[PDB]
Amino acid sequence: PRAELDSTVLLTRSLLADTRQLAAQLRDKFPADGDHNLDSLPTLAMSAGALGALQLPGVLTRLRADLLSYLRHVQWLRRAGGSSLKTLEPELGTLQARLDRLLRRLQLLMSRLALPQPPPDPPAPPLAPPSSAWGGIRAAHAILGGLHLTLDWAVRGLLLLKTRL
Amino acid sequence: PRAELDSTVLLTRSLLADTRQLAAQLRDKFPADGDHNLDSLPTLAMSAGALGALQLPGVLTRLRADLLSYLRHVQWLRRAGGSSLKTLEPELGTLQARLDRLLRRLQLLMSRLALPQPPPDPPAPPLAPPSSAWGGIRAAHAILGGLHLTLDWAVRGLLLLKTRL
Amino acid sequence: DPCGYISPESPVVQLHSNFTAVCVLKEKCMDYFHVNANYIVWKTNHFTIPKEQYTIINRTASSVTFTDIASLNIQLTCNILTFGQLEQNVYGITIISGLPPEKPKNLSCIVNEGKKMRCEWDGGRETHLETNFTLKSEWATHKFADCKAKRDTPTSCTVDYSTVYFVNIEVWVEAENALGKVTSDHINFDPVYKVKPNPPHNLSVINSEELSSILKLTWTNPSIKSVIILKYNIQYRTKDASTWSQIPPEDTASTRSSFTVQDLKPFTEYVFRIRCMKEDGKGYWSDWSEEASGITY
Amino acid sequence: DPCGYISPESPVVQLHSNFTAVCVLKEKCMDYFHVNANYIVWKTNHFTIPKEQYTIINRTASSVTFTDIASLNIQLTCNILTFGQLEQNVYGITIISGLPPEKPKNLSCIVNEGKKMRCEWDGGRETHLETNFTLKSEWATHKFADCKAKRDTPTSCTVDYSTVYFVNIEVWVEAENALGKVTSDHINFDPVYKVKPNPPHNLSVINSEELSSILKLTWTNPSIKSVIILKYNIQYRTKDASTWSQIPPEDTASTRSSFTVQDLKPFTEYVFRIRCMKEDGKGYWSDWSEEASGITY
Amino acid sequence: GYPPARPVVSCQAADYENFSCTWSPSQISGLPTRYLTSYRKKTVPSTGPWPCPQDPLGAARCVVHGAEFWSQYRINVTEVNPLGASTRLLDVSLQSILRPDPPQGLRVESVPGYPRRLRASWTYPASWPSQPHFLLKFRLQYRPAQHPAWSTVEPAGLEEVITDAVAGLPHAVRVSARDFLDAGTWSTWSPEAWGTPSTG
Amino acid sequence: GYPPARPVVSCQAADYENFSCTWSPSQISGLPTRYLTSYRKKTVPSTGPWPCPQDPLGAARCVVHGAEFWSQYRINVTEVNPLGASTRLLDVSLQSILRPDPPQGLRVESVPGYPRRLRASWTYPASWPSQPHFLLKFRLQYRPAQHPAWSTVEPAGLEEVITDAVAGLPHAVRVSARDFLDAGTWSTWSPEAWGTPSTG
Ligand SMILES: *[C@@H]1O[C@H](CO)[C@@H](O[C@@H]2O[C@H](CO)[C@@H](O[C@@H]3O[C@H](CO)[C@@H](O)[C@H](O)[C@@H]3O)[C@H](O)[C@H]2NC(C)=O)[C@H](O)[C@H]1NC(C)=O
Ligand SMILES: *[C@@H]1O[C@H](CO)[C@@H](O[C@@H]2O[C@H](CO)[C@@H](O[C@@H]3O[C@H](CO)[C@@H](O)[C@H](O)[C@@H]3O)[C@H](O)[C@H]2NC(C)=O)[C@H](O)[C@H]1NC(C)=O
Ligand SMILES: *[C@@H]1O[C@H](CO)[C@@H](O[C@@H]2O[C@H](CO)[C@@H](O)[C@H](O)[C@H]2NC(C)=O)[C@H](O)[C@H]1NC(C)=O
Ligand SMILES: *[C@@H]1O[C@H](CO)[C@@H](O[C@@H]2O[C@H](CO)[C@@H](O)[C@H](O)[C@H]2NC(C)=O)[C@H](O)[C@H]1NC(C)=O
Ligand SMILES: *[C@@H]1O[C@H](CO)[C@@H](O)[C@H](O)[C@H]1NC(C)=O
Ligand SMILES: *[C@@H]1O[C@H](CO)[C@@H](O)[C@H](O)[C@H]1NC(C)=O
Ligand SMILES: *[C@@H]1O[C@H](CO)[C@@H](O)[C@H](O)[C@H]1NC(C)=O
Ligand SMILES: *[C@@H]1O[C@H](CO)[C@@H](O)[C@H](O)[C@H]1NC(C)=O
Repeated sequence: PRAELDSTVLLTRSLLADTRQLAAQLRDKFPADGDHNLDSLPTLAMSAGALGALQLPGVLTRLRADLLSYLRHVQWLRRAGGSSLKTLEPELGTLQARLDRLLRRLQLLMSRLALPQPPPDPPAPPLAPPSSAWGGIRAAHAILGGLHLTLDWAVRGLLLLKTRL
Repeated sequence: PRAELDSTVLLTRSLLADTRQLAAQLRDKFPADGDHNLDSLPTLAMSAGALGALQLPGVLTRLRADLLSYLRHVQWLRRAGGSSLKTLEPELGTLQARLDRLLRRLQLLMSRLALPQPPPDPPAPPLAPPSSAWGGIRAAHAILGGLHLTLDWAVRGLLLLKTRL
Repeated sequence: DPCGYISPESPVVQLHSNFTAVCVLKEKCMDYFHVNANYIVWKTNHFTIPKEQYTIINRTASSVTFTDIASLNIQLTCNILTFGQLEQNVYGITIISGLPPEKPKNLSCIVNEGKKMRCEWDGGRETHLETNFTLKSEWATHKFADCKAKRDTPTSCTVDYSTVYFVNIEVWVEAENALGKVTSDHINFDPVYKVKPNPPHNLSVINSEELSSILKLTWTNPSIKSVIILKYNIQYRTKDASTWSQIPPEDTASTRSSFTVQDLKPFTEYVFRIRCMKEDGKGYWSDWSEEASGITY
Repeated sequence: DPCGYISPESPVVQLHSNFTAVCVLKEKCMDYFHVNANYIVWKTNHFTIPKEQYTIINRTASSVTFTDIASLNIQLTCNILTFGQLEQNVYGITIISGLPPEKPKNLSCIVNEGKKMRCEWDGGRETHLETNFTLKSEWATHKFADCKAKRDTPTSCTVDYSTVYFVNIEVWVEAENALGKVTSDHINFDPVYKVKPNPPHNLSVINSEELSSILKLTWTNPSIKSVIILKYNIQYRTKDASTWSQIPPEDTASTRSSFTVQDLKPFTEYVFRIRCMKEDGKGYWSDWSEEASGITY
Repeated sequence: GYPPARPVVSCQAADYENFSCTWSPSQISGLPTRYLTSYRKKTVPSTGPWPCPQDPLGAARCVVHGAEFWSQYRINVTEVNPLGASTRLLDVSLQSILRPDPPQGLRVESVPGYPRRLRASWTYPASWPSQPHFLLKFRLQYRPAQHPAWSTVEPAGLEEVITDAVAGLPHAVRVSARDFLDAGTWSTWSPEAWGTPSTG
Repeated sequence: GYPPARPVVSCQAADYENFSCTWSPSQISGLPTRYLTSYRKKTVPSTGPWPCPQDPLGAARCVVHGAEFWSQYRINVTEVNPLGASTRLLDVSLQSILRPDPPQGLRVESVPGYPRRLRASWTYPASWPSQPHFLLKFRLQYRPAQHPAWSTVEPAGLEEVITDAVAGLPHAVRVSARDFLDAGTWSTWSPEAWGTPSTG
């Protein structure tokens, strides 16, 4: 029942709603036909069924690695997706800004709980630019059609942590 | 009674009024005590008494050389006179813009009258920057406390030209 | 690693015209799914394009032809029937439609005292496309800086160069968008004949003791009086009247800073308002002055 | 090739304080005119400074001392009596005066739905100096971008970062001008408690056929309902009434999108207007909704 | 004869751990019939074909236990007859397909002293085990008898006090459920329960 | 005794070719008296001291002919007695010092058919030779008899029709002159001339 953990869960729930809404808004204007993938996004494979067992270090380590990759891709989109996708601002930019804060919010969490910090990992090389404006939009469905799973798994994962500390 | 000459005289008379007004406005806010000089401005020495005799080539050649130097100095002021003299805008900038057009207006005059054009003269090296913000203002009194003589002598000189062609 | 693409990239077409879109699949993707041109399906804005409008040009490309375009914005998407149950997106393009800009008409400019030249023009039929309006201006041997219209107020610009009276200036506006470029007529004029001075201020009504049927008006003319000779219009009525009366224009055809109104009813209150403009009637009437009240002695 | 100069270059001093200005002549100019310190005359804004206020510190410099500065702007000029008839300008400086900025008080921020965080504060006594206002904001381990106030609206800023609900943010404003720097209190708050949602729209009044004394209100809540639970205030009166009545607040303390108003007079027309805010009363009341009219069956 | 047509497949899930999919023949023309069922986890670990066991060993339904909650699965239902196949492939994500059952035990009670207040209570559905990670949000609707239009509220928790009940009138009340993180879809409406506010 | 005090010097010019300056003793204490007069053109050509000749050879006035119109001149009037000097130095620019004489021959006439119009006419001053380079601008004032406040107009040319004359009343009219390019200063007012608008 930490004071710090309730607040972080609230922002993930807040961010999850923004991401689901933006994904649905995006599909309304630029429909997607089919499951879109990007080789660079992480696989979020972990079963909620067998999710209780996983203790405190794994949830926080996994969220940071997954969320950091997603931040780069959202940030990447606002640079090169093409004029076709300018219509998702400012909603897409607000998501970028709030998502950046949540990654920051997680780093503060690790310091206050005095948990061993992961080693400064080597940043991933740059993503090639999209091959077309529509290629960036198709990439956009994949990037924030995935970002509402990482955040979804964060609310679920963080609620597990509250049950312990 | 050329159609081209009446119009140019009107703009000099227009510009003369703006310059006299700006010089008086300037003296009202930043009084000057004494006759200010700059080594770079031309000496406008020509007597209106013995001014009839001077024919068409001299009036136009003298105005261009004098006015081109004055344009540089006005333009120079808007770059480096100091924040103290920012209060003379936008009136000072309008004078710069209209003065530029009149120099242009004179060059058009020479072409339409098919007069021999002066050789492209070597531009004067740069004026050293003012030693202080107030040094620029003192320089300002000299620059546009002189620019209302060149223009004054232009109206007078151009009216002489109308009497001939 | 897309499967293919549609060409043209992002076309803009004219309303009621024809448009043909071609979707081409890369060979590598075609091998992977074991499909060809006959399996391409087109969708737009969540609407399935009816199969009868498709045209297989070759096994690598499919095409559709739109006629009488009536949508301002058409989102076109190309999808493939890979297993024959699952639809996957190949490519997409956005089709934007509209009209070329109409030739600007009723082009006019105005020089408000103390401000830079401003020009207004009538835009024509709505074009539905982002249309840029650029004010072009040049005197005769050198072209001065351009005005790119702001999204707000698409019919107006305020130049970045100071107004220069007594020189004829050539002005025109060029309207251009993805479907076309057009220029307004090349009107030619001297800004001095397009001035809209500010109205006179410090207007005062004074009660002369002698001749109880006479009132003298005084005011300060606008600074623009240094370049042009002003003409004015003084209107007056009784404090209770519903309509305004007017001094004969011929009596006020030239610059002055005062006027004595006569034949007014004794010890009656009168309200005055004034406006002024260039003596030759070439230009625009200024706005109405501040209201003024007065009472005779 | 000036003759001398005044120091300090361009001072700013506090009202009612003392200021000493020193004018120093270069040696070369002094030789040329055959003068010294006793010949320096001071002038300000066309006013001759009375000789009794001068102080010759040495033959190279003269000084004046101002007490109880009461002018917002003083233009000081130093001149020399060269031949003893002709006055020539040596140097000049501009003296600007004012007050240091007062500590901002009543600091408050507001998050209008769809817009970025905006903060307002009460400026204190006029300072007569160009005073910059900078909104500082930081969460706890990193400081985010600053708001430099615009000349227009000196008491407000709209941040450049998107609003982030559910995280406490430390905010304060720092006011600074040539005479001083000061900071507002370091208030601390969560933007979620400073939201001013837009008012409900699409408000509809419906005439139920059964129970001619009952009318049902429906409307669409503001998007901000996804983060906080809303509370609303519904006011109503008869089409001819002069004052508004109100449903008991306790009956409307939590998010909902409809409400049935009862005990209304039969076949009578009623006008409604609504506003909403965060369920805990922490924040700001929204603006009034669009007006709505209705008639019972 | 002719090869089989594509079978019609639907999946569902009323809880967060296991989900299940069902299929029906689109045509009763192939007399002998059998079904091949399988599924895989699409990537971007042998995630290949895993059998979907058929629960009472004859029904038209298979269940996948211990499914990955956030991953997407491609279910392969294949109809086979002695003459061919017509595999139906159906994409399913546990986070998308989920739909809880309506709340249970909905009761509505008057609130003494307040002639226009009612207290509504209800319980979780039995198919959803109460666990701290996945709550459910609830949506309550109420409507006075003989009136045509519903009013909607979004209660916190398992109870809701209605405050705009028409005085002296029976009220119908029904509720629906959805995963608290907006996963899946809203439940079907509960059976209506009736109550009448107290007098005074 | 004591050295002379600085003399008092004024200059003036009613035309654009020559100008003239005058000086008076500030004190009649130095009995024998003489004046040294000179002037130079300040620069930024022996522009040194040039004598200022005294016209009827005894008066307190010297004239400079063929002066540079736009240049600035520093006039040196020196009082000398057997005991010393007190040179007065006075800066003068022809473009600044110029002041024309009032217009001449001002006449005001009624305008038949218009009971509130008058036609004013006047001529150049004799000290200003009409020449196309330097016109004069004019400023006309009119005032009805017994009234205290003047009305001002800025006529083009040598004539002006007044349009707000009070009917049936004598009007006083006076005018002043200035160089048409706003050089120097406005003239003194002309002598008033009277006229009365026609009846009808
Ligand atoms: C969905 O599941 C069905 C059921 O397994 C899949 O059908 C299978 O398809 C493969 C071909 O890809 C068959 O392989 C066999 O290979 C041998 C050796 O050449 C040959 O003798 C057979 O005639 C056949 O080609 C396999 O037999 C068949 N399954 C069964 C039970 O017969 C189907 O491919 C799956 N759909 C997917 C993965 O999209
Ligand atoms: C204004 O004009 C007067 C009149 O000329 C100027 O007075 C002149 O001043 C000079 C000194 O600068 C005198 O020079 C003489 O030099 C000889 C040789 O040393 C000496 O014997 C004399 O006693 C005197 O110093 C000159 O005599 C004197 N003029 C006259 C007529 O005596 C005055 O300087 C001028 N003011 C200026 C230019 O500011
Ligand atoms: C199949 O048809 C498409 C139709 O576009 C062909 O693509 C064009 O190919 C020509 C080759 O001469 C190029 O010049 C064009 O630029 C291509 N246009 C596009 C939009 O692709 C394609 O080459 C054809 N393929 C075969 C094998 O015929
Ligand atoms: C005359 O007085 C002025 C007063 O300022 C002197 O100027 C200062 O000189 C000191 C020398 O120690 C410097 O440290 C200061 O920075 C100077 N200040 C200014 C404003 O000039 C000047 O040196 C004095 N001269 C003599 C010969 O005593
Ligand atoms: C295609 O274009 C032609 C010519 O522009 C037109 O006549 C025809 O109606 C259009 N549509 C078709 C052929 O479907
Ligand atoms: C309209 O103007 C903007 C501003 O520079 C420019 O970026 C855009 O390309 C213009 N649109 C055209 C030329 O169609
Ligand atoms: C100078 O300053 C002192 C102290 O600030 C003050 O008492 C005095 O009145 C001021 N003015 C003078 C000395 O003229
Ligand atoms: C006020 O802000 C402007 C904007 O950058 C800055 O240039 C100026 O120096 C500031 N004034 C101060 C710091 O006194």
